[PDB]
Amino acid sequence: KYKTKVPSPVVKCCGATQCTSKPHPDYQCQVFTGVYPFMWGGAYCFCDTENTQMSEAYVERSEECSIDHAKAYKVHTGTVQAMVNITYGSVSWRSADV
Amino acid sequence: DLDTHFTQYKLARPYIADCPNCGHSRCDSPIAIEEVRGDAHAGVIRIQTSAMFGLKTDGVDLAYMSFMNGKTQKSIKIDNLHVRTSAPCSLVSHHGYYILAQCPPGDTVTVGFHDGPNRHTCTVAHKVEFRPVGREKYRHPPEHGVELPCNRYTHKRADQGHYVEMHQPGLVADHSLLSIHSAKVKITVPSGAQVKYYCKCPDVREGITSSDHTTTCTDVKQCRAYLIDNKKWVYNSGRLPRGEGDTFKGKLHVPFVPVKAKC
Amino acid sequence: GLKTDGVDLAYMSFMNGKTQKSIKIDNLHVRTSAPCSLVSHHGYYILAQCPPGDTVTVGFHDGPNRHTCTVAHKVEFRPVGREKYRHPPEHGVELPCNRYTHKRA
Amino acid sequence: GDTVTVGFHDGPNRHTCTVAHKVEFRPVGREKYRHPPEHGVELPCNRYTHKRA
Amino acid sequence: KAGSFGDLQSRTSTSNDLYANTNLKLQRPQAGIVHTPFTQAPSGFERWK
Ligand SMILES: *[C@@H]1O[C@H](CO)[C@@H](O[C@@H]2O[C@H](CO)[C@@H](O[C@@H]3O[C@H](CO)[C@@H](O)[C@H](O)[C@H]3NC(C)=O)[C@H](O)[C@H]2NC(C)=O)[C@H](O)[C@H]1NC(C)=O
Repeated sequence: KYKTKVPSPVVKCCGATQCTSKPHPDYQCQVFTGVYPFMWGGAYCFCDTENTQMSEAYVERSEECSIDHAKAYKVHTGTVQAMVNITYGSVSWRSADV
Repeated sequence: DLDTHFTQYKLARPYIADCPNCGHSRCDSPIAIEEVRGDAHAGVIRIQTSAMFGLKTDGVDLAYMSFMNGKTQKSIKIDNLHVRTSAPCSLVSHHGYYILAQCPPGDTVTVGFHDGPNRHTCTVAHKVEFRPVGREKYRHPPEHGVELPCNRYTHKRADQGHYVEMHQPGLVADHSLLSIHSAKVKITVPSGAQVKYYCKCPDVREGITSSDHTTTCTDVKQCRAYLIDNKKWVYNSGRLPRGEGDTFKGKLHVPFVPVKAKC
Repeated sequence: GLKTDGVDLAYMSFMNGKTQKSIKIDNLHVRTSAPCSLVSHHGYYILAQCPPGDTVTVGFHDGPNRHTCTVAHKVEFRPVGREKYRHPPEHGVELPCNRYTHKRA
Repeated sequence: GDTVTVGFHDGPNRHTCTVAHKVEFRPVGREKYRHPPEHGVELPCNRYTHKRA
Repeated sequence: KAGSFGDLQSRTSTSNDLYANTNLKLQRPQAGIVHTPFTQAPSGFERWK
């Protein structure tokens, strides 16, 4: 399963911030305007439409991806094995992998 | 050895972000919940608050409690933490920004401590379930039964299996700064921190200063009350404004790795 | 709400005896299946953000005693929309829900 | 509740205890409520006492 | 396909490169508040379990 480990968006206060297509996996990024971002003091950017917000998010392997993960395969035929015991004759023992 | 992850402790601060249904509605809680992970099996969720509890500001006792009040921390005791969901959860352990807690299933996740004067909680939506590993679809772990390879998070901190980027904070608003110089709007500074300032009118245009005044504008509501205070990095929350300058350093581990416990 | 006389919505007057007790609200608890979140009080009346619950279960703490009160009531929270959530998210579209105010005026 | 979860507070510590147990409350009657109301008919339920004697 | 099995497709665990068709679509944050609407299919590894 993914983790949308969002990089923290840019907020330019008066005017645009063009985004670029960074090479992160599934790097989704879209500029946005028309904000007034309440951050701990009410808003902080003094404009009202030129307030720009650039959101960016890419996909990343979960921490569970290392450990809890499905796993595909192209499977061919290979070669079968066995730990054949023979308690032979009077030998009475061999437990060998063949 | 609680003294092996000063990577985070010394260098990260208790971040504050915008909680979505903060009791009433969208506040800005320091314990703003991001990255809920009801993805394990053991009744457990790993959570990130934007608050960095653990040691204090300086050096002692994981079981203390540092969130942001004001521009400032408040590194004090953890006394009355409450994670909860459909029912009250059980804490497992905290380290850094991050807490592990044994929860039941719940449509949401609902977190909160008690500073002492105020409840001051934070709550969030997240689909939670706990299937145990096995062909039995319980709702809860029993006392007995077979052990078999579940997925689960650790109790511990001595952990490096992954690390998340934790570079600087961007600025933050603080209009407590923008006082009045008896006719002009008056900015101040925390400790000599870097206050990024101008108003809609034409006056000082950058702001890298001690306490300035404002020649031109008068109204507090048309000025740049900013705090470039990047002496301590943060978690790179989606509810963070970018520090526009640079990708500063601050690669920082995760404690609660998902491990192959046999539940 | 205010006291017996004139001050501070955030104080707490119930009846003890024949008499009031107009003191602080310190440890209100509305709750349901989970603990609710207070929204605002005015008069006899409180608004609180709750999850769904078969019942409703209310109570403050005077300080010497729990002194709560509980009741049956079928509760749900469908959000307005063709999505049948169990809880409001942080994001999504805004659209015309029905809801109570924060205010008193 | 799917479980049962018990605990006091000594004062220095939470010090709780929790357990699995399938719980339900059907009231006696052809109504399958989830909870007892304030009103309605009385009829012979099964229930535990308040008392010690 | 996003939502379907293998929305995330990494060669191995170490492999920094991958294929993430998750249909991740950001939306604008609401009413002048800092946050990041990420609208996304929960994984085809979430289902498939
Ligand atoms: C070889 O073929 C045999 C086919 O029966 C099997 O070998 C068996 O191994 C067991 C363990 O080594 C033996 O059990 C022990 O037997 C002795 C003598 O009777 C007892 O004192 C021991 O208590 C007993 N062990 C236990 C744990 O009970 C079997 O005796 C032995 N079989 C025979 C016929 O002697 C295996 O199928 C195969 N060996 C392999 C695959 O290693």
